[PDB]
Amino acid sequence: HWGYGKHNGPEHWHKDFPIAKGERQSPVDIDTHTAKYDPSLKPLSVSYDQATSLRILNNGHAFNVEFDDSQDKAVLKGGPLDGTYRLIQFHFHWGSLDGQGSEHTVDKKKYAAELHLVHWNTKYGDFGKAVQQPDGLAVLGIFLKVGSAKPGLQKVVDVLDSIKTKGKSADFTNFDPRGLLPESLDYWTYPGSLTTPPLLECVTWIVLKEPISVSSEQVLKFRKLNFNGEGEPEELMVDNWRPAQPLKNRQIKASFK
Ligand SMILES: Oc1cccc(O)c1
Ligand SMILES: Oc1cccc(O)c1
Ligand SMILES: Oc1cccc(O)c1
Ligand SMILES: Oc1cccc(O)c1
Ligand SMILES: [Zn+2]
Repeated sequence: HWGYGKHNGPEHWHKDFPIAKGERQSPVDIDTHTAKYDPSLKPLSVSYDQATSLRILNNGHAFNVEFDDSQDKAVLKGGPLDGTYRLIQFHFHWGSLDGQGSEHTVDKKKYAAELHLVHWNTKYGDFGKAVQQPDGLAVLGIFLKVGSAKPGLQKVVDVLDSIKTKGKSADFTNFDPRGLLPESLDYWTYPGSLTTPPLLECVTWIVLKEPISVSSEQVLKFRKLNFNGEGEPEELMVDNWRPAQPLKNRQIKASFK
């Protein structure tokens, strides 16, 4: 099935998912000099105080921390968004090496990893109806660089050895995603897509300018996970990032002067 290898990676996905070559695919390179400040952007609001995490899952292409989204609890609003978007899961993409791993790039610079906090537009009732809409989803993307440890990531790192292989899950209650944010909420935003199959064009992307720092040791624990299931040949879960796609007829907007 699809993956990140030579034989089933990003350059192959268009054969099962023709929208891979569509008009608003993600990720993209963010050219910081051509992005334009947009005074029409409203203040961004990340409201994660009542977030209810449930579980952490290795799905064979990343690990997802999943949330109870059956009520307004952890939401994103403001900035480019109309209405309220509810947090359902987050996950990361990372490299085999510190020099690559992110999906978005900034003036062609690749970060060591990228966090995606996925939210759906509550006008559409649930996530599955939201992914049928061009404004169904909003993803907060956050770059990771290797330097000082991020304390609010350590509870994630310490449970990874319990979900080493595809299809494994563990309880992951009482996790506070506010510990994964940087200080500043300055961001770039543009319309795009899922970066994994089915690559649907539903997404308002909001990519924070300030990266978080994680330690070498934290990111090395991500690279011990496996793409395969238990009892199949071991393939390390590394380089699970899609490269930058053509910008096409889009402009990237900046929240900051
Ligand atoms: O916006 C630009 C224009 C020319 C070279 C480049 O790296 C970026
Ligand atoms: O693990 C999950 C839970 C919810 C939505 C999704 O895309 C993945
Ligand atoms: O965390 C989740 C995962 C799947 C569906 C859902 O509504 C929430
Ligand atoms: O599950 C998702 C949802 C939206 C964008 C993305 O890259 C992944
Ligand atoms: Zn992602």
